[PDB]
Amino acid sequence: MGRLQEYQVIGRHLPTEANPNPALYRMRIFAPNEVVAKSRFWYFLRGLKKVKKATGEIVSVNVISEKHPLKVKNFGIWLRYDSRSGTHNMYKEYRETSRVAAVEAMYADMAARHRARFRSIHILKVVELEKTEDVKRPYIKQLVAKNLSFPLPHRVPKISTKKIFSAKRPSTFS
Amino acid sequence: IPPKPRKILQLLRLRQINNGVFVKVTKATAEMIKIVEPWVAYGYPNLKSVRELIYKRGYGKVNGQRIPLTDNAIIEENLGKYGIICIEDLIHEIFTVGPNFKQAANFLWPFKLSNPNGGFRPRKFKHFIEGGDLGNREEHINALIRAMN
Amino acid sequence: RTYRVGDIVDIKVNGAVQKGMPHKFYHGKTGVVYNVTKSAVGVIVYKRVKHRYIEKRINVRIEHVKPSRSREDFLRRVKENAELKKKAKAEGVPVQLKRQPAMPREAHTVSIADNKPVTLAPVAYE
Amino acid sequence: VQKKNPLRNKQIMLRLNPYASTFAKEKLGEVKAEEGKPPKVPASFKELLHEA
RNA sequence: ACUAAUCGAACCAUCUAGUAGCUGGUUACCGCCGAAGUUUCCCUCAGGAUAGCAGUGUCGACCUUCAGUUUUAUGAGGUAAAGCUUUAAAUAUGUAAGAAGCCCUUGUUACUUAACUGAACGUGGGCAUUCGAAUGUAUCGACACUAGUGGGCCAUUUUUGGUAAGCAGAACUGGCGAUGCGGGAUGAACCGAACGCGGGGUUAAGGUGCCGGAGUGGACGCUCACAAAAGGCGUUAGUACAUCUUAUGUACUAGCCCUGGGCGCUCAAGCGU
Repeated sequence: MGRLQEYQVIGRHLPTEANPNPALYRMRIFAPNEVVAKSRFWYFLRGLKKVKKATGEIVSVNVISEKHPLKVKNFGIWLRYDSRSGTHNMYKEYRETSRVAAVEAMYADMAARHRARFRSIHILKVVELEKTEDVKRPYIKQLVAKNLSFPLPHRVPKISTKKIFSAKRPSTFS
Repeated sequence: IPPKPRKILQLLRLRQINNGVFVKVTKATAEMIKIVEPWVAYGYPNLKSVRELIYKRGYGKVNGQRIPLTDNAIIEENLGKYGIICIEDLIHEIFTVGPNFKQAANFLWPFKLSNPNGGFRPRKFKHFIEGGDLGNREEHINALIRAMN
Repeated sequence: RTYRVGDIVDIKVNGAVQKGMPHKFYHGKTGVVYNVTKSAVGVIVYKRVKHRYIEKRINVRIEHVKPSRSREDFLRRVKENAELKKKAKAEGVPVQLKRQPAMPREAHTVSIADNKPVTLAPVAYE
Repeated sequence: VQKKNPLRNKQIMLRLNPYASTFAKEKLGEVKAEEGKPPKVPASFKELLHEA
């Protein structure tokens, strides 16, 4: 959903006399902005435990940037979505230079092949595939294969849309 | 519009589309806004948003009349009894919420804002966390005011 | 239980007694007293129609009317607003007497030590 | 007869806010931050950022 | 329609512009304010009165007060969790939030009680420059005459009874009967927005291939056109089991398709983000 960023959101129960210094739960949340990152954080936390936004506070929101966004790597995303039938789990593989780019890849991919929106989709675990042969996926496998070199046939050239008429029939060999 | 959110918008002086008002964050007020969330957008304004609103669209309620804040004299006649003597005081009292926020904010007529330059989001009638333009949005009200004001 | 003429009583309408039962529009509503009889108690209660209020007069027996605790917070407040004002004028110091609506929280610092923040995640369907 | 915007019209701003002449003169919209060597990020903050 | 057969029997002027119901009609302009089907009480059917909502005037205090709102305190309801009905809560919903107020002291009474035990009428105090929450302020209160509806319709929500399924009835809210504008290729639905006459700027709902103002715009995938654990040797996406120097092959899950406005479109001008 948009240019998402990663957010580290830490929060805990509002302290009472009975429980000073509460437990300080932390979650990693992909969101377009901070007010969505905090909303997803309370949505999950009320799902697992009894804490709510009204009785809870947020102690930090921090952006987790990519360590090496100029390196290309393979990502494994564990996933959970609610359909009309029910909830199912699957695992996709993506090839991007960053984790937020792979989550961007997932959200468009999941909405296309399965018609799942942001509310139904739950991130389980996104982890960099450190070593080859941990790639369990065919279309990534041909890409990680040795000495990849493919042609680009039938590339339609960029003709400007405001040049309605052309004098020469275009060539598709570039 | 049901009559219960209708009464609140009258009490918050939001009687028209594209109408602005400063309110205090308070458990009395915060529960009042949450009911009329299907009708409003709200957030936290910065110093600049407070400054440009008072300077460009700042109007005063002088004997029930909407008088534009043109000279410093017209603040002395109305709010000199609370120590506010100039425009920079009225900005200071609102931004840094002082002991006389209530008399300062009621002095100002509600801000008749224009439509935003650049438009709203495609479906502005959803919450901001679901891609719309409604409800709380915190520091992003500064971008909304900049397009509007 | 005993009841005056003019105090505040609240109706509960239990299912034990069925004699002269008020409607479901009259269960659980608070009102004032204008008549006290051997069993029935005359109750004045407002009614909400359209934009206004109309007053209705009824009779409810003693089996479901209880003394109202509505103005209990008042008699506590005026008594306490009195004795703090005596302590204020004796000591010559000002005291905030009204109620504040619980202003939003100020800023503070939370230390990491002894509390390593645990990393959570959603769970699968199994 | 005619409300003039002090943000556009510099004369109305000076009538309303006489400090506005010396704000731009001494350039307090461009106040440089206080000098001094900034400390490194603590190592414990880096692990909590890049945690699993 | 015609013929045969069937039933009946006047006219004139006046009373008389008879009366009853029920139709049709009812004559310049502009400005301001603007509704209703609803509460209580009677009695012939043939329906009355009243309350409301409204218009003109008129009179008394001064936004003190008030309020389809929140908050604080306290009732009332069901549904999970939960304990051995109490527990904590959703959701709407009563009451109170000072000087028109409090507490206790002391007398009386026609009332009540063992008794100021209470109730009523009289004594005492204190805060009038935080008078004891927030927000609002175009504050009200009270008279007359004079209307029009007083018996409806639609939608939501709740609730009740019931059918083979239907359906039926209330109450609440919004609306209609009394509404123009942009959209919905069209609309009595719905979405936006409610209205003096003009100029400029920005938008909403909806759109940007042509008709039509606006993108043949950008990223990534899929497709070639009733109904069931249904048939697919069509394609893609995911899961679970088995072989392997001793790449596979079986069954499912999800897409979506074959069977079950015009022009035109197919690396869309379709679908999802």
